[PDB]
Amino acid sequence: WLVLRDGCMHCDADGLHSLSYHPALNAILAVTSRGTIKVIDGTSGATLQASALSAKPGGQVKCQYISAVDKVIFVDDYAVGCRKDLNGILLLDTALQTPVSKQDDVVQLELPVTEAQQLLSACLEKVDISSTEGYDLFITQLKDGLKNTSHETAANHKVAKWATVTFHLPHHVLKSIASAIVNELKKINQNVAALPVASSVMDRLSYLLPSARPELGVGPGRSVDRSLMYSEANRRETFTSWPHVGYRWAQPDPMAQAGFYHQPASSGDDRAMCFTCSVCLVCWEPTDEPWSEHERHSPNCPFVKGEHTQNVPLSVTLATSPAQFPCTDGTDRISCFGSGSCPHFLAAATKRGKICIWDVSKLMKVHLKFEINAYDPAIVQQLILSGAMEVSLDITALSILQQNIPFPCLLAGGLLTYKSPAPLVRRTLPVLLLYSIKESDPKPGTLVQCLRLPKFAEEENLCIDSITPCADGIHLLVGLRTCPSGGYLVLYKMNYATRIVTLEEEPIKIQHIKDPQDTITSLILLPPDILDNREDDCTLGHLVITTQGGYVKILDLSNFEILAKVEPPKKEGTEEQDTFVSVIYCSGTDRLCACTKGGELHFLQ
Repeated sequence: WLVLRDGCMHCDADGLHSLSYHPALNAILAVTSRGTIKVIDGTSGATLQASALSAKPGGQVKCQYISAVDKVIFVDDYAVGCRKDLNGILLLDTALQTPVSKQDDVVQLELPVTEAQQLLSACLEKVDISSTEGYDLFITQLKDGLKNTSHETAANHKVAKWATVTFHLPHHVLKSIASAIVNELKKINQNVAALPVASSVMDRLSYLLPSARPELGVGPGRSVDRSLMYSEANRRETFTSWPHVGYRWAQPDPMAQAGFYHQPASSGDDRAMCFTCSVCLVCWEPTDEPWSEHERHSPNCPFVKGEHTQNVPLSVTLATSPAQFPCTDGTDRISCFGSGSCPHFLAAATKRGKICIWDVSKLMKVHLKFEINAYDPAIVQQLILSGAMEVSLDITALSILQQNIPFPCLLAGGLLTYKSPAPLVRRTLPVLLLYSIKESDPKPGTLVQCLRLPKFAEEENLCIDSITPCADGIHLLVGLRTCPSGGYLVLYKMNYATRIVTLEEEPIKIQHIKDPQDTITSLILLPPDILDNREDDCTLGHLVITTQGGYVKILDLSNFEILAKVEPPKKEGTEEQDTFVSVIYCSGTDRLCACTKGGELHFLQ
């Protein structure tokens, strides 16, 4: 494993609080406190993107690279961005675009090259619609962007690919253009490739306004308007009591992906009815795969041939769910949160007071509205059983980690911020509070057994910046941070031997290093067959610590044994420390990233 020096180049010196990567379109998602994007080529130095797209600057662009399934969930200061488009592509330039409050807001459409060029074709090459309102302004914007790129087109077209036109046109022009295109494409019912584009634009126009959003027509014997169907969500929402789920290949998700709608009724239990020609079919069967059956009874469906005409797959169908604003003020601070490596559970901890979790498998619906009593005796009972005053609950983060009487409870801790004088002595103790996930058909949320942090861990009041389960999934790794050799750590075991889930009754070992000054700020855990050559030739992971002096220490977490030491390099031209600040595991590259505040890069072969 040779190591060589090649060179360095400034990449990012704007500061970093969280790290992420974008593996879909090979355009690195930059996490910045402002939202600006800067990309510089290293080998040739050619510019790939020259555009400062900022619809509403000042928002924290926080996205986390979930490498379990290689998906990134972008989160802004307002809502949660589940950008699941066709083939699961993501958006980079919309890092500062937020849901609108009025029609006066500035929106950055920033469509990719595909749909932007499709609009260009439908406006000049395919169809000529120059007589509509706002056509001149949009064409002028597109040609202005093209002319701006034309100077850099002599090198590459990626400038036009990413330095897109600032599509901040007023919503009235876009509304008029969308209405004209939809009318033209629906009066003759022509299924050209521009039909999905027109449908998507009209869907945005009719859904992004909560005031103009109609209701859902759910219920037998009730009619549904034909205008809202340009999204498949209406069809997918009717699969409430489908009784053929127990079929072999008629699983809920694949069958709903096909694009049918079923009214719950005793008649027509397995009756089939599609949309292409409204043919009355029968005999839904376990071996009757929905896509295969759709091709069998309707080969003219555009899904069969792959044409882009009224194509709304499951990802596009379920990626149009609306969002609601939790609070108008949000006076509660934002300190630390994360989603972990568990994409199945959506973890966007809104520490503003209200946290609602919607299951990905099921459809989004209104669930519950309530207010919390300020005199709950459960916490006081827990405190008293361990051994003037106003106690209130502030919901900060919900975390679900996994490998009745009592009710199933989970080690979900919250950041209690209450100050007491230190006759009383100020002490902080984590607590576990859970709501009623589902009735087990007593009082829901009864704690089974709580795991207490070690004495030294509570002594320094370390806060869990993030939670990351171990690779094997048996043991739990807890992240720690310190606000401005190992340190203070936690080590316990959970029992998974009995048929019913239980918990261990005795700690095994507690790691207490008498060196709190150099507490680990961040760390990663890797299987025993990645890092070391001996390990490669051969489950708790590998513990590598970083020192302020720049020395690199390689230790094996299995035995806490020091393996090798590497001296820090020397900065060129200046004596300032060339420290590595970025450390994150990217499944796209599988390398240990290292970006410096001074603007230098190094590669470890």
